[PDB]
Amino acid sequence: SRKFFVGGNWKMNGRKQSLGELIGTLNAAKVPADTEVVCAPPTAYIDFARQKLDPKIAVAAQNCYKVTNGAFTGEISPGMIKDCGATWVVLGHSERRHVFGESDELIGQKVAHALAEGLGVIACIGEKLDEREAGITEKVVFEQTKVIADNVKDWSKVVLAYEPVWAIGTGKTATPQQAQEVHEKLRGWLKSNVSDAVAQSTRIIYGGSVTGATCKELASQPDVDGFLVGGASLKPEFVDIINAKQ
Amino acid sequence: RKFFVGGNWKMNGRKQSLGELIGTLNAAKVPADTEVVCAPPTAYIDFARQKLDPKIAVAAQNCYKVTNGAFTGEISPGMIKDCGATWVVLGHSERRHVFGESDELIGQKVAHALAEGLGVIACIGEKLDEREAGITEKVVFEQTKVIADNVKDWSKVVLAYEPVWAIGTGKTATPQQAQEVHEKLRGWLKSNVSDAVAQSTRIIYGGSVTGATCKELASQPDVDGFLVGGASLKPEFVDIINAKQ
Repeated sequence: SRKFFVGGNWKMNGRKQSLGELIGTLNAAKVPADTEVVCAPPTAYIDFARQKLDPKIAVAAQNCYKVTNGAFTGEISPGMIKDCGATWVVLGHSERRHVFGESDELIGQKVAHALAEGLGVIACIGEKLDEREAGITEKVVFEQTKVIADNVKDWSKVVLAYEPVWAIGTGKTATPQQAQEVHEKLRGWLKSNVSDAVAQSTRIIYGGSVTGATCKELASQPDVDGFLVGGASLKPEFVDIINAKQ
Repeated sequence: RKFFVGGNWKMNGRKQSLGELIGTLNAAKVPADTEVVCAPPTAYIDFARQKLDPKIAVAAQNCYKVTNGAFTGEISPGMIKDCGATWVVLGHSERRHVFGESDELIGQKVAHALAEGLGVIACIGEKLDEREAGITEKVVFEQTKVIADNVKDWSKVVLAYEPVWAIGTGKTATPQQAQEVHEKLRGWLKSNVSDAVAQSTRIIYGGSVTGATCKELASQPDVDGFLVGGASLKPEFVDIINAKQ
């Protein structure tokens, strides 16, 4: 009875006008009473988006730092995110890990701090192509999930997101079968290393390529509890994805 | 060279405290000969620009090097301008040292911000080990070199010297020591752009600036203003604004 969860990661896109249009479209959409929807704007627009979005849709920050205030030019804290009316933060996103070199240790510390501060956390994991081709998928994602888990003391406030980085912009593609395969392994990890209750209740969402044409087959997979949508989150197609269980 | 006072709020404040600070700043009579800029946390650029009197400019504390893209957690110069900010701080010691931002990356950010019509406060400075090893000039020159390459119009760029060697290290910079580096920096420039540019480029001091020290620092020949840290969050900022009065 895990509630379907659909997150929209806008990444580094949009301005007040275009994001205004996006928000208008989302406000007009009728969201199924069974679905939790979250939008993650660029950091400059967290406040803007929260003011314009219907309260039915939650706002997430795309990143944060690991202390409440300090000499960290260019960063923001969970306290600031909460203060802007946002209730989630995305942490450990593949782009943070692999373009900006954020370490597993750092990600763990951010998870610990965000949760301590009462923010919800969408914690991202996933293996690169070199890791997939080496058949080291499980090893990588388990190592990443372990660090997240060691820094969580209330799982009701976290959602795990699997990003098949190996498929995104490298050459390969992910099928609903291999998505389900990883999700099933992840939930088994939670059962084995955390608890039965945490395994049953924790939403594990898919963060690979998701289109209106592929979201139904993906959402019907037993251990896929929703999506963290990239590019399609900027377009009307996002609404189709919200209705993947319909 | 118009006196330039920037306040770097760093990762501090919330709507309530920042609203009160803005109230105090709005009430301040800003000197006609002083250009004042505040750099709020990224989440608050929009908020700050809305609340601040137009007499004070707003800066982002960082940006990335393309207009839009798959860069979760970043913002572009286009977004910064869209929020009404007119400057970005680039190459801050905290970005360089805590977040491992390379000189190359900083240079590309400078080029992009300038191309997109933003002004840039470009930060440089040596650490204690480099100072002690006698490599102040090598370090600061390499950093400035990578910046200059990405500037083909100095009109919209301010250089900020941060004595990183004096931050929590047990050493402090004297006004004389500040003046000494500012002179060397300008000398690196004057030879390398024009007499008009090294003569026109503002080099601001990013070390410890307070009400007690700002007057003496502002009086140094090659010191064109400040990039203020902690005092920027306090009424003390107004005394620093008043440094040349």
